[PDB]
Formats: sequence, C-alpha cells, structure tokens
Amino acid sequence: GSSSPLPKVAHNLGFYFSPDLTQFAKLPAELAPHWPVVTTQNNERWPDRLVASLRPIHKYSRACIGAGYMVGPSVFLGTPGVVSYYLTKFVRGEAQVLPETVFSTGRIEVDCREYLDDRERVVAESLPHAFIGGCHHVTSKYLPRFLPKESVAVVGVAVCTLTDVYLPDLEAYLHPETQSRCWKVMLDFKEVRLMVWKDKTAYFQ
Amino acid sequence: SSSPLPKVAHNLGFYFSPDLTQFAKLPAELAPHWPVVTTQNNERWPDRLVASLRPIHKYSRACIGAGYMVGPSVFLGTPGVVSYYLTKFVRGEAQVLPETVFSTGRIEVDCREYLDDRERVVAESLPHAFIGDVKGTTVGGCHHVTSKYLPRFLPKESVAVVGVSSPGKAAKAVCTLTDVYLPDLEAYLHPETQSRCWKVMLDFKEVRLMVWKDKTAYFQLE
Repeated sequence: GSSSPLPKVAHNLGFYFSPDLTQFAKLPAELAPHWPVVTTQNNERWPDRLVASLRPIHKYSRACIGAGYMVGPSVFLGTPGVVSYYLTKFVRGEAQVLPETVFSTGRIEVDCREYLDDRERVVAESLPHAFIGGCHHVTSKYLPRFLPKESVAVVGVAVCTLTDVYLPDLEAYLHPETQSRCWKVMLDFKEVRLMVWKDKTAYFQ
Repeated sequence: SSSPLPKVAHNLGFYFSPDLTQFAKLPAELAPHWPVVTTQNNERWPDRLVASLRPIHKYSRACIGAGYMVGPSVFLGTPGVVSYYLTKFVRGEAQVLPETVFSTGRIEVDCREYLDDRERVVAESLPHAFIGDVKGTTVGGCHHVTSKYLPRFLPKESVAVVGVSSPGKAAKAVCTLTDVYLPDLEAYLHPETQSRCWKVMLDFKEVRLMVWKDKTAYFQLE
C-alpha cells in the first residue's frame, strides 16, 4: 500500500479526480483513460495521471519530504527529513519533471499545535515576531484553541491565515541579502509570497 | 453514577436518554414512547435500558471490564471488575441479554497503553495481530489500541477502521482495530485448522473475528 497527498497538493498539480483515493472526488476506473487522475495505481492504461508511491517508479519521481499525508481515511503528520510519499506525474503517457516545493505538515488537518522537534522551536525563537498578528503558524502562542473553521484561510490553498510549514524548511528565507524581501515560495506546489523584514517579522500575503 | 459508553447502548437499540449526557436528550413527556437509556429504573418507561451499580434481576448482565462514564467523564474498565449492570426492559418486562465482550474505554480517552502486565504478554506473544510489522511496502497486524503505526485520530467505534503507517516505509488503507482487553480473546487464538472465523459479541454487537494461527487476527463488521 502507499501513502498519498493531502487534497491541496494534487489540486495544485491540477488533479481533482481519483478512482481509488477517497480524499478526492470519485471518478470510475473505466473513465480514467480519458481524464487526469491521482491514484496509487501506476496504471499504464491511464495516460494523464498523478501517482503516489512509497518507492520511486521513474527517475522523475519526486520524494515529498516532510509532508502531511493520508492513508485510507486517516491523516498523518510529516516527519522532518523523512519521505512522506513519492509523486510521479505522467502527462500524455510520459513522466514529467516536477517543480521543487516545500510541504505543509498536516498539523492543520489534525489540529496539532506543537513544534515537530527542537530544531523548529529553535527557529521560532530566533525570530519571535514571525507568524502571529494576518498570519499564524500552527504553533503560535496567541492562537486560541477553538478557531471558527469556516472563516480560516490556509496558506497554500478572514479570521486569520494559517500555516503549518516546518520552520527550518523556510529559514533561509528569513535571512535575505537585502533589508527585506518579498519572496516567491513554492508551497504544496502553489506559489505563495513570504514577506520578510530581516530581524523584525515575516509572514505570508 | 456509572454508565455505558454510547456505542454499547447504540448496539442495543438505545439512543435517547432523559438523564445521561452522553446520549441524545429526550424530554420526559416522550420517554414513555421511545427506547431509552437511563440510570433510573422508571416503571413509566416501558422500553428502557438501566445502568445500575448493582443488579435488579435474573436478566441483569454485569458489564465486566467495560469502559464507562460518570457525567461528562469517561473511565477505563479494570479487567475482572464489573463497571456497571445493564437491564433491558421491553414492554415493561425484563429481557435476557446476550453474552458479550466489552471495549475498555481506551479509544474514548486516548490511552494507548496496556491495562496490566498480563495483557502486555498476550500482545507480545502474537505480534502480527497486536503490535505490527512491515514487509517492504506493507504494514499489518496493528489491530489494537496499543499497536504501532496508528493515526492520531481513532473513530469512536467498537470496531474502528483506520489507515495505518510506517512513515517512509509502509502504509495500509484499511486496518481494523479495537481496544478489547486482549486476554478476553485467548479462547480464540489457538485453533487446529489453518484459519477460522468466529462469531463474537462485542459491546453487544455481532462481529466476525478472523484468525490465522499463529500469524494474525482481526475483527470485522457484518
């Protein structure tokens, strides 16, 4: 069996249907040859496909490190430095190079408010204005336990914007050459904008 | 006063209660007309299920080792110790309740630990039923609340189904799990044939248990 992306990841690669994965909208097996589709079935029969796997499958399989993932009905947290799933994208039959990206951790989905590890605490401590009052990281001190889920906006997909990205993945951004930079960041294959003010604050827009 | 976990009463047909918070509020005026769970042996309610602390009948069943609640709070069963008594009245007259095993409350309270040393050894004895292991891309044998590869969220069900994971190594879409006191299953773990399917009553629900001696063992719904 294989793990598989959170919906937003496939969505951002342009995938919405799946015959086999229930986090996505259903499409019958029979129609997969004629529509792009996310799956864990590496089915040569379906030419436009995104396949999730736990072992690479072609040189172009991207190892999705540290991502939130799902297995059957369950959601799991990414483990930093550990590969969540591989993704291999086939357009009109042939495997395609994926852009490089960072990954959401799954802390949002599973409502977890903790640092994943000491290294991430150490990064938050190094710029303590970052990601609170606007835009909160999942671990922000000021975030109340009961959020009203309807009115929350997620970075990479309003009461607030919210991210669960693993801080070290981002930490070079927090330290630009210029006094401040509006970066161009790939998160879950979606281009967001991280705005850094060296040594004061940073946040997404 | 001690009460059954919601699933136990559901399995018996009972969803309304005037008194017990864990259930659906029903106003007293209607209690005469629905099956109800209650800590009140009330004659006015012909179809009722009473949770006692001591019996009131030939047919009053002891719920031994069962997880239970007092007000808003869940508590673990202790194995060997009855948690509460239950009596089924139908049209004013007590009924014989089937013989059953009991979920322990661990899933409700998120306590993923053995109840006692004794259970530790059973889990350890049949590790591909009760602990887990991987073969390349596949995990199996994590069918208990104590097992490896478990998600953070577990359905509050007698037999819960979850996806399961060895981060970076293996995954399973479907894995079937309970929090039963493992020794209550010993009777079933040692057959002669290559496989066997038991019928088992768990939390008063009829469930099927596959056993592959001495490889794995898992519950399933009908």
